[PDB]
Amino acid sequence: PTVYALLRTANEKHIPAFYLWDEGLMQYGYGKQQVRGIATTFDVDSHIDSDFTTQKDDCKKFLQELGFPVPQGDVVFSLAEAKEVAAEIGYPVAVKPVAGLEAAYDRAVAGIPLEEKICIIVENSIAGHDYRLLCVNGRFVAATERKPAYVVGDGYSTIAELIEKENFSPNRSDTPTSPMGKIRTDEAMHLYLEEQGLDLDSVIDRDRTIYLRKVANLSSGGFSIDATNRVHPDNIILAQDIAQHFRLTCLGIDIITNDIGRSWKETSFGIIEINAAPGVYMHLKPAIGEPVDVTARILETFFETEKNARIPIITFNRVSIRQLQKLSDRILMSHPDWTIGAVCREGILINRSEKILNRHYNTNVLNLLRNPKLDLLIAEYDEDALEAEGMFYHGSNLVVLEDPSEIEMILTRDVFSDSTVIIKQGREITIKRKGLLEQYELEAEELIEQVYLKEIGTIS
Amino acid sequence: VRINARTTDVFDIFNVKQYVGANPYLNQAALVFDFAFTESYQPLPIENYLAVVGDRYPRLKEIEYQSYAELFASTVAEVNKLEMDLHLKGWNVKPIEEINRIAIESLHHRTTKEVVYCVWDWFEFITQGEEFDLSKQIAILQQLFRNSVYGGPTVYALLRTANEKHIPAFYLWDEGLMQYGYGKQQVRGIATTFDVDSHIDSDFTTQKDDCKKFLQELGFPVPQGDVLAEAKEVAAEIYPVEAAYDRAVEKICIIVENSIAGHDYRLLCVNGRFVAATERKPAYVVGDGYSTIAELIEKENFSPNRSDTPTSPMGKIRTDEAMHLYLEEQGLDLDSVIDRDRTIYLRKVANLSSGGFSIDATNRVHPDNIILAQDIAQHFRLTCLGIDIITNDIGRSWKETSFGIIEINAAPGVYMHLKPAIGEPVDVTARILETFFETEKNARIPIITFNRVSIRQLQKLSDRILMSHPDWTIGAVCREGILINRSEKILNRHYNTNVLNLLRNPKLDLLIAEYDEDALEAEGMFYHGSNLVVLEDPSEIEMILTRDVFSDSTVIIKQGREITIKRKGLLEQYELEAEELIEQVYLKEIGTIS
Amino acid sequence: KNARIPIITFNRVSIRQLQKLSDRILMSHPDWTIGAVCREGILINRSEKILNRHYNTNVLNLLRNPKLDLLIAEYDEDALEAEGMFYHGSNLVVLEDPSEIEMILTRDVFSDSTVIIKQGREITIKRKGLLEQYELEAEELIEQVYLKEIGTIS
Repeated sequence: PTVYALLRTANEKHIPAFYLWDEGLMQYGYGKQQVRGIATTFDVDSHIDSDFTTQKDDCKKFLQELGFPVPQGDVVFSLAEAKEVAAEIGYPVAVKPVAGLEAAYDRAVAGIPLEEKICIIVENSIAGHDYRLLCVNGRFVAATERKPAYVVGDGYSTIAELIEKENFSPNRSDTPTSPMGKIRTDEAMHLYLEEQGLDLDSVIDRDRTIYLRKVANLSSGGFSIDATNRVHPDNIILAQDIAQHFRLTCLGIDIITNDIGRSWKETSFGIIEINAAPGVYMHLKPAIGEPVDVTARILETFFETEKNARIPIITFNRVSIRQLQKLSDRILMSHPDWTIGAVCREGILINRSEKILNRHYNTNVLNLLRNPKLDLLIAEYDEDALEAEGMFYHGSNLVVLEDPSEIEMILTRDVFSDSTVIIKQGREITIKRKGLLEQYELEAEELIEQVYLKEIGTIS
Repeated sequence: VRINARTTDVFDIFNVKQYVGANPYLNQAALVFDFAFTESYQPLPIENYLAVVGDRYPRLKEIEYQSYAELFASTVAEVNKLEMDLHLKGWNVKPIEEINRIAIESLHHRTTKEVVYCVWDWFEFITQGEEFDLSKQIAILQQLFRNSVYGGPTVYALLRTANEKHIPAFYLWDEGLMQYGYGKQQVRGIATTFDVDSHIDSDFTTQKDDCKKFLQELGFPVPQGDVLAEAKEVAAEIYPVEAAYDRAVEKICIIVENSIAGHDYRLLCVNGRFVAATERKPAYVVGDGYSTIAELIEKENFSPNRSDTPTSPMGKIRTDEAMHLYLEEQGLDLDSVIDRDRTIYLRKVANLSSGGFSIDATNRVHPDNIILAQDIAQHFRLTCLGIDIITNDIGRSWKETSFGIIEINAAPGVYMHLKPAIGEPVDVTARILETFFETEKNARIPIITFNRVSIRQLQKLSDRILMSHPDWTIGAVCREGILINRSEKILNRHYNTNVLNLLRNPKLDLLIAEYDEDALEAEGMFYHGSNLVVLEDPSEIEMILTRDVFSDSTVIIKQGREITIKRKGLLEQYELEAEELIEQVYLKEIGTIS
Repeated sequence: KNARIPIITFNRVSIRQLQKLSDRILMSHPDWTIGAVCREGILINRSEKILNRHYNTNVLNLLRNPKLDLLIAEYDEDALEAEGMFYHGSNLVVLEDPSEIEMILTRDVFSDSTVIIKQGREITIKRKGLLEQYELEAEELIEQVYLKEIGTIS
């Protein structure tokens, strides 16, 4: 769901993109403008910070030192009492637990301690809602409120029958197009239905509404609503301050508060956790509200225009290694600090050196477009290569043809408005440059090298 | 208490305090105490003390000591190095009233406290009793230091290099990292990992087989195996090298069709360049006395296998013989004897822990292998890369010799290249630090220090500065507020943590701070140096702020109506024309544009 | 970007402030020609011209000039309710105690423009997507805030 949105946005902006097997990554730029990543994690994201995000009870102290509103509780390995803290701190109004009065206190399943030792913290931030904030490149972008399911019916109906009737509603029908989904049940529903309702036997007296699960689950018939335009400036500044401290591209923040329209210094406010690789699908296709294009922001972080994602390319249809060495040496005289890559049917060279040629063609060109230091590509595509699989890149800045056949002429189809084309047939030379055409004849004992050695100056 | 202190002891020490950064007594962080006499008994003359303390270290007799306090301070300073040539050398004594206040430079405070206690106990035994065993305590102290946050070979090497290069560095708790800069020019990391290393490359480097496929598809020499039913050279048969195999039986890497060799080498790459290489050699045992058993080995254990000393060629030789089978393949009893027949090798896998050693091989590698390593390096966004190879001979090209690549590691230990058993040392931390910083100039930001100031003056000054550079970020802190540019933030109860929070900010361009007498006496400071100092009615203490300046600095002092300005050690003095504020003095002296 | 020039938008301003602003701009680009229009008069650089009865034709006359390099315009509530703006988008927006209607002046901006809003003693600034907010000193003027933001148009 998130990969395809990035692919569509890239296609709209004319940015290359291709998949790298044996690594499970996607690449966007060609030679040294490249960016590799998967979903919303990219290669510029740091290791230390991403690791530190997952360590709870240490982000809490870090956010508490520079004064930010966080709950007031502590870790527990006694799994016994230490109920002193429940009081050291105000009272256990509803002090909650989890890992990863003093009676239904941890008697509520005791959190079913699942592995060595961890539980409780305060719950003073028992203000009502759940909000998600997204930051890209340290700037506030989009916000969303999470809301769980509800039912509304009467005596004439039963919980299960009404749930089945609503599950057949056209808006909730299960398709990729529909935002919502099929309503499902689980142990949490039964756990929450002990207060006043009955398991599939209650009789709903009037319009009084039920919420079913407490914590919303977007897969199990929960939904979300857009809230981007109703956020106070103070909360925005707080989010920016939090997000400027990490070396990550996208950051997600979970907030619980009473009213999102008033300052955090006037109401009940609480920061729950921070996430490193957030899912951004809920912001693109909300249940009710307007969509926000976040993938455009993500891509504009790296590439301002299409020219910022390409390198110069030269393509032949028949060439030899000695000519390649001559051309590379001539180019290096004006740009001594570049890195040039050349490939043909006889060998592959990287700046006056010889490498090993792969058995399968069309893979050496892929290896040259993955090198993160390349500045210029020189490639050859004869008729057999074009009939086997086709070209690998798109467009070129210089095309040189020497006695082409019927198929090879297709190499002139994909060019820009500023490229140069050279064709030689017998003793006749045809040149197209900036939309202007020229034609003349060579003398005897002449070579085609002298024609393009002077034209090579334009790629600079 | 001193568990042993009892009955009598001439001397007494009390009131220990810890100072971070510059303090009234010493320039660096220090530990401070107060020394006195009990006066109940008369201590021995200095003649006896000296010679006894003048033995273990001849450097003590170099300088005169005068009173007892200087002798005690010098003794503590010399013992503090723990016989490891640490860069800690600093002490000071000041006589106040009848007492003497002594401060000594420290990096780990607990270690220095223990050193002081031990020296006091040694001193007190020079009369009553007359005996001591310092060697039993020094080992304990060394282990305690090595088990600390600051204790570590790579960590301390980086600390020493930073101190030599004059680069600030301090430890960040909560997170648990180390920082080497101020504001925008900063870098954080632990050991050899840094914050500019990619999250994807590190995870990829641990996949083993996928790295093998990736390296193979670029034309590199790697083993050709594939990763029981059939599956045992069904068609895995090339140069084959079943009951024995099954009883002998890492993740099913079946494998080694192509070649094999003996010698294992490790290459280290920093910032896509080649620096240093090392050969690993296992333990061997020989010499004429007959049944080596644990003998020629615990005689070998005699001249430098001084495992105990943390500075020694190599440790000791221990067994856990699991390679007994190995030797059993060669055929000998654990216990029988031989003479001058070969070398024998206790462990097949060279484990530098139990007896294996390291040999320098930097200046005898073929340039072709250097090119190959550099080409492999420049495909990941890491800063330090380690490559393991198996070669028949490292001195020739890899095309004409058997060669192989087995492992690539992202966080290599660089201790081997610093302290080789045989060969010359090679410095690797200097390259690491030169990767990020070039001089000491580009690791610091402009800092302004005040003596007493309020919020409104700070806002006026920050606005005045912003009129010149509109895009900067400016941080200001005082006794009742903290500001970024023009906005207000929350103030922490512990005063010194606010400066830390401001220095952790990755966008700061300029710092403005104020230190009064109470804060300066409680905890010294957090930063070192200044670019502009302003004093208004300074006290006796609140002038030590002039000791830490650079050659190009500006100092302004206002004493009564008199004003004094010092620029590059040029003094100009004036008197106030009338009742005027000091802000007019420095509002026109903003010359940090450079 | 080859078909546009920089534009600055106010909602209330006088001829005394326009001359100071243009004079400040001319110190770094001595050879430019700048045009400013408001309800009290119309200026080219430092000189005075004739003002038309129909307000929206002055902007057209300025945009037809074959030498202009920068435009400064004011659009209050009555002008917006009469016929609407004449150009599209702006690079810098200044608002001082705006109404309900005038807030729409912040709707059509680019991704690197600057917006300044003043309400009472409160100043709010948005710059390159980053927000900032603070308070004045009960004696300062708005001119001290935007005089240092003119570096972006350059």
